[PDB]
Amino acid sequence: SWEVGCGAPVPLVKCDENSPYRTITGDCNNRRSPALGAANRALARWLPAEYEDGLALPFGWTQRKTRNGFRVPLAREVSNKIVGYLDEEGVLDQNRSLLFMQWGQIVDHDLDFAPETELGSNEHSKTQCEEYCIQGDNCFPIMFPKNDPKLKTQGKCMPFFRAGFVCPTPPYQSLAREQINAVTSFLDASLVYGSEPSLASRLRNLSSPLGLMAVNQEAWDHGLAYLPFNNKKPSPCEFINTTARVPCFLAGDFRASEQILLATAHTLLLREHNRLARELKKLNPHWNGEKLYQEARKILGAFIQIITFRDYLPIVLGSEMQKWIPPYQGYNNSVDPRISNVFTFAFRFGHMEVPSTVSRLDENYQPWGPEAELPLHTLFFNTWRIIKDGGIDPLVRGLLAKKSKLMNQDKMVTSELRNKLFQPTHKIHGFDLAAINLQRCRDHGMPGYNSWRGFCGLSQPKTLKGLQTVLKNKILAKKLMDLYKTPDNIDIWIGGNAEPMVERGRVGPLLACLLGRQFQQIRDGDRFWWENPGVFTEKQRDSLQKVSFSRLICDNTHITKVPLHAFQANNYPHDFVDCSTVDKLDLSPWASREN
Ligand code: HEM
Ligand SMILES: *[C@@H]1O[C@H](CO)[C@@H](O[C@@H]2O[C@H](CO)[C@@H](O)[C@H](O)[C@H]2NC(C)=O)[C@H](O)[C@H]1NC(C)=O
Ligand SMILES: *[C@@H]1O[C@H](CO)[C@@H](O)[C@H](O)[C@H]1NC(C)=O
Ligand SMILES: *[C@@H]1O[C@H](CO)[C@@H](O)[C@H](O)[C@H]1NC(C)=O
Ligand SMILES: [Ca+2]
Ligand SMILES: [Zn+2]
Repeated sequence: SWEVGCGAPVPLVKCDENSPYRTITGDCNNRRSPALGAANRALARWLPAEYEDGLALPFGWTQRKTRNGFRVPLAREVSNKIVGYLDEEGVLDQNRSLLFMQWGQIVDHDLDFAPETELGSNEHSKTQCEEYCIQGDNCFPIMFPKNDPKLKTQGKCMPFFRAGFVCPTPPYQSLAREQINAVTSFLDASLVYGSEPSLASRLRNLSSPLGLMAVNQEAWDHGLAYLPFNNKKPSPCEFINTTARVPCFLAGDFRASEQILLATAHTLLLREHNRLARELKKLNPHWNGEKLYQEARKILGAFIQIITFRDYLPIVLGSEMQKWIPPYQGYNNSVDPRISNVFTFAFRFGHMEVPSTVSRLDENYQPWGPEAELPLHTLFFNTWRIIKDGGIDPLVRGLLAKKSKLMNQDKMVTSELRNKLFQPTHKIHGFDLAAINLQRCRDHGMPGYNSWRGFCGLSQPKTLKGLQTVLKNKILAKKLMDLYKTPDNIDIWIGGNAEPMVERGRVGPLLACLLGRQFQQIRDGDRFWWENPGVFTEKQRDSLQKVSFSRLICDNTHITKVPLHAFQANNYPHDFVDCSTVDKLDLSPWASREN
């Protein structure tokens, strides 16, 4: 045999079998294989990697090297010809609120992060990749096709750096390149608490013995907490407005400030931790700071699991929910809890749910000021519009009262993401998330569309007419065949997202299978699953059943009118109720009596 386990990075396996709490790293969840689902290990491979050279070079790397006898098309050409649209009229989801998109991003950030390799530390190819567009080592530029308007305004390419991989990064390894998942595979609120001990400690308030998370000491939201600032430079949140000079937030996850509504959701979760810790200190004044932090952390982890599996997944997977995620039957320590490489592209279905604008609404759910509605691209790495423009409440009202974009075969990804994406150290609102996703599919050695159809027990179309039948769309099938020449070569991100959505769902059959399998494993493979007997008491579980995003908003903002079903498209005032009528989380079952 060859390398049975290349785990030289993070070899520290020091497990307490008795602990009623998760580790921060995710180590020690599975007793027989304690690294399973831990952060900073390889993404799982459900199918073998597919590289040009068998090992590490992406398809599209070598101009002369075909995939199955055809050249792979430029990611940006696919983006332009298939993914782009002009007309935002009629593109909204009539039955999903903007919170539906935003929770997807939150769950995805809890589960997976494959950060770009660190070879740009005092290196030219940081700006040289950008400046000269020369492919090599970790520089894998997204080249513009001849007719691209960006060729006219932005030079020859968009910079792109290859993802980090296991058995460290600049030299070779044991057969095929395996990308890293930097966060815990468990649905465990690692995006609030961190997946590394250093960060996890930095986020905590170790001054008081109250188990609190650190809060901003420079700004308040009408007396409610902000995340602390990340005081490190250069800051993209300062870069986008050097007058306001408001830094990015420091959260459990590196990406928290990528856009204003993600920063908003991270703010609600932090507030909820501190709220729970204060309630628990009342019930149990004898609990020290560590106990308070762990108990509140464990409740917030359960909150995220319940909203996700009870409220979110059913309205993503539709008819496919029951097929892939049956009712819970307890912890199965034979299940692989690791996030798969392909899942990290499957869950980018959210890219097609992001609409072109964000609104701030007032207490009557009416436009907040004269520029209430803003273009999404102005809100990438934007914290100043929170600190200096009315705090999170107006944005939270927009998350409730405004709609997700609907996935449309003729209108896939808004130009706000497809032409105006901002990336840190890049200085322009000029990147293309769709092109980045296609390039990253290839970076990660993804098997093509038909390999995944076969994995999912679905038909593998070989001809234009077969692709038309699967996509229920003759013009989309023709564009994909003109670019890819065979459905075997269609990148998984675009192939999965091209399929028409399942009934009562928001993804097609291929994505429902890949997502459904992953979420089944996330639940069944987790020793700390909230509903696993022993994790919580039966009385605690009865209290936890009553959690809602609506109550989270009521408890952690000055919003007093909320819908009961926050993921549905809700209109004010008909679909909104007073917070008074909304079930609370009853923490009385956490009262701990020794005497
Ligand atoms: C305005 C909203 C959003 C922005 C600005 C955004 C931006 C990005 C960026 C820049 C990446 C990295 C691309 C790469 O380097 O390969 C990414 C990755 C990703 N996005 Fe989004 N995204 C948004 C919404 C969402 C939503 C709604 C979902 C899910 C429902 C989602 C799921 C993901 C996933 C799973 C990844 C891969 C994470 C990893 O393993 O590294 N995104 N996003
Ligand atoms: C950068 O941030 C500043 C600081 O908020 C923005 O200025 C505000 O700008 C408008 C003028 O268009 C005023 O009506 C507001 O009342 C200002 N507030 C303050 C405190 O100055 C500015 O618009 C931002 N610029 C960019 C390009 O984002
Ligand atoms: C820590 O909590 C104490 C106790 O309330 C508070 O006064 C202090 O501001 C907190 N510090 C941070 C950084 O949150
Ligand atoms: C536990 O997981 C294994 C591997 O997926 C599977 O064979 C078995 O059916 C599972 N156990 C139960 C009780 O479902
Ligand atoms: Ca996690
Ligand atoms: Zn207020």
